[PDB]
Amino acid sequence: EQPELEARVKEIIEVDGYQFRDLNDNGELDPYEDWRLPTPERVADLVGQMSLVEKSGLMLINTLNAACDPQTGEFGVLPAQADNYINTQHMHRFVFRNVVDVRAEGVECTGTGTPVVSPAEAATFTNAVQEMSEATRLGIPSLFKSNARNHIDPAGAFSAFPKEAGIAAAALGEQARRTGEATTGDMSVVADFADVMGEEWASIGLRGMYGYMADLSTEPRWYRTHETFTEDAYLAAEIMETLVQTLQGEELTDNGLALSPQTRVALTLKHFPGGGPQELGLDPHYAFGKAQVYPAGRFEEHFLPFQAAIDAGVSSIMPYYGVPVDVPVVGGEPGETYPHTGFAFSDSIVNGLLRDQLGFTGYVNSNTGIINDRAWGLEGNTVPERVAAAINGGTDTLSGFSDVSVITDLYEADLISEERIDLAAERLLEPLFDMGLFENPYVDPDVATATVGADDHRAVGLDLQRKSLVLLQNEETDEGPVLPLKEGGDVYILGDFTEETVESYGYEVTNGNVAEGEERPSAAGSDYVLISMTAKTNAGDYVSDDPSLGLNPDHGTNPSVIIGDDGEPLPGLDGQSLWGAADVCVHKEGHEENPSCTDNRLRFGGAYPWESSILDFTGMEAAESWEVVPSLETIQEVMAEVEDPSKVILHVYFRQPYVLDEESGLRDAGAILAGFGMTDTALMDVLTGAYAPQGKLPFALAGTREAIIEQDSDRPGYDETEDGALYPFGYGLTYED
Ligand SMILES: O=C(O)[C@H]1O[C@@H](Oc2ccc([N+](=O)[O-])cc2)[C@H](O)[C@@H](O)[C@@H]1O
Ligand SMILES: [Zn+2]
Ligand SMILES: [Zn+2]
Ligand SMILES: [Zn+2]
Ligand SMILES: [Zn+2]
Ligand SMILES: [Zn+2]
Ligand SMILES: [Zn+2]
Ligand SMILES: [Zn+2]
Ligand SMILES: [Zn+2]
Ligand SMILES: [Zn+2]
Ligand SMILES: [Zn+2]
Ligand SMILES: [Zn+2]
Ligand SMILES: [Zn+2]
Repeated sequence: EQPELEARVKEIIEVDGYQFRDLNDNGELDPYEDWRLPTPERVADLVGQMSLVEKSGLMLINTLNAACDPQTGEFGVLPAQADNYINTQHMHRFVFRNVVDVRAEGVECTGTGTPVVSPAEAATFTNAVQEMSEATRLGIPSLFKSNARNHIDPAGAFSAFPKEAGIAAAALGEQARRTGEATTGDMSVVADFADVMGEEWASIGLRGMYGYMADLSTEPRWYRTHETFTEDAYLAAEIMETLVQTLQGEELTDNGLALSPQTRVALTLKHFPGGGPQELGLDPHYAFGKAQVYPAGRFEEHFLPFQAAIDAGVSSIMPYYGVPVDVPVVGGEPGETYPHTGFAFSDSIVNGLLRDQLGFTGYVNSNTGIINDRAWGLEGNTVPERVAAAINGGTDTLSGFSDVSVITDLYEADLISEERIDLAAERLLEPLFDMGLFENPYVDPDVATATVGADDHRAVGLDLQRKSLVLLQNEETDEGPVLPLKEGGDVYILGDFTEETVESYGYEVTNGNVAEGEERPSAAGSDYVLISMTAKTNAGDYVSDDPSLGLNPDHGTNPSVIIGDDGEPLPGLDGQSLWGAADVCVHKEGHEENPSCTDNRLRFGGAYPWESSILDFTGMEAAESWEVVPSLETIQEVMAEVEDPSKVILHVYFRQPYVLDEESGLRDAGAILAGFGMTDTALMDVLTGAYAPQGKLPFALAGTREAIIEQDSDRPGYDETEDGALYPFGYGLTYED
């Protein structure tokens, strides 16, 4: 019966033989402080007692990073904005964005450089924030959310696993290993990762996640494929179900939400109803990228993962910024289509589809920066108009919005009903009660130290690293198959490889990695060439209103067409405009003056929009916004210096479904592997034969740029193209002895 309580500001009070927290400091026990009652009564009693300002502060979630004290050397102190956020704007939801790791030696507190904090320091911080949260009138606790933290970047003190697609690769391979085919995967893998993730996240007081992504990799040109698990909706649905089950728990509430005091991380799945199918793979962070198009009519397939997660009881949902072009309303009259606005602002999507068609009973967390920079379809509207559109659309809380007064102003102008704010407040409080945060919101900082990156947890990560590796090609020489490596030999390395780790497996290693001026050693006479390569975008120079870039007619036009519901095409998106024209800094359609460029610098990722279909390595070499690392020119020199290319072994990281074009020569390598982020002991363990490769492609790889241009952004695979797939979904070799 009696749950554990902790209180740093308020007092505890003995009642009816049990203990309770006196969170309103009134000396008697309110129903909302009475953990014996079911959540609906505590919420109802709590909302009853809340100011108009208290209820609307819940509808904000913003960054609240740990700071350091430059005079004391202490890390994990509140920043300056904490006071204004918790006391003035009455916020209880934050995004924690610091890296968690051991700081190198000599690293002292600077100022305002979002510091790296240790596990104990991070928990110190979130405890401090809860202490200030408890200091409010009603002592409502806070929830922190964060983007993912347990994936290698080709980190911190969080246990390192491969990237999302790498986890699916491991799950497909483990199914194949034990059954024979790779369809929906073996979720024992997924559960193991999520279990390590849960304990580590909860141990530092981080109980929410902006994620995981339920999006599908159906458009290889979408830069966000790097955070996608698969292109297969049905595999996606099983991973989502498993993530929710492991991270949130399997006890649902009467309301159908997987929420309990043992819920370690409540998920806010994203990006509803599916960020994947982007026209030309252009991303709707950017004005040119507003469109989501569905040539194969797969809109329903893309939200299957969300239905799986909703049915398992996901806590929260983030709609995307995209605009669903010409998409039949689900469960609606023939001919009816969803509004040509960003999902976050379309009531038919956040209330129609999500809640009435799909049955979701939780809250809706907007994506970040919609009201000011990305209210697609509301380019003309004002900010209060945009806020009201989202809230009345069904969004309950706004990420990156920090002026509570605007919400209150809209209520006092009857632009938002009080029932609606009450309805938000209800949905936002429900998880906090169920997750036990009204009983104890604190954590032990010593225990984060023993938890984040514990040896056993990193063991699970290394296990998944080795099972994520996909072996795509393995020439059979006259001396046998290229992989596994024979013992000993001269090995040439190119690309990010730690020489000592390769060397410790018994090879004498030449390093082809040199500074830009220095003379690269030749590769001739090597027994093995280990190349580790990838492709990266370098588009920081993009500017929407530069006649050399965004408004350069020599860069083509934006074939994307979104006809607004005012009967008009949206600016820059009529089908014959310059790439930079969709940006507000060109069309100016805002109620503002001399507006700034949203798209400048392409800070979030992605190539120049006119280069987004260049996924073949030879093109990427020659492109302006693409860089092959290491240079394809260096690789080709190296693959020649060894006169048999069967001695070459390519570890490729497929950040996006890159295309090994036949002209590049990379298919001449003796073995090709797809890695999804792994340490070099993991990679060398597999290469030298200590473990055999078992992962399977969680997405298909094409062998022609042409197939990239023809494929259907909403459709998996390349089976509908003239050239087809180089490697299908679910492919992967092993060794056989
Ligand atoms: O963290 C946030 O507040 C949210 O930011 C939003 O925009 C970004 C997208 C990509 C990157 N990036 O790749 O750098 C940075 C920001 C995302 O749509 C959302 O998924 C995320 O949860
Ligand atoms: Zn009583
Ligand atoms: Zn009380
Ligand atoms: Zn409050
Ligand atoms: Zn199922
Ligand atoms: Zn787009
Ligand atoms: Zn009134
Ligand atoms: Zn443990
Ligand atoms: Zn030696
Ligand atoms: Zn020209
Ligand atoms: Zn150019
Ligand atoms: Zn496709
Ligand atoms: Zn052809």
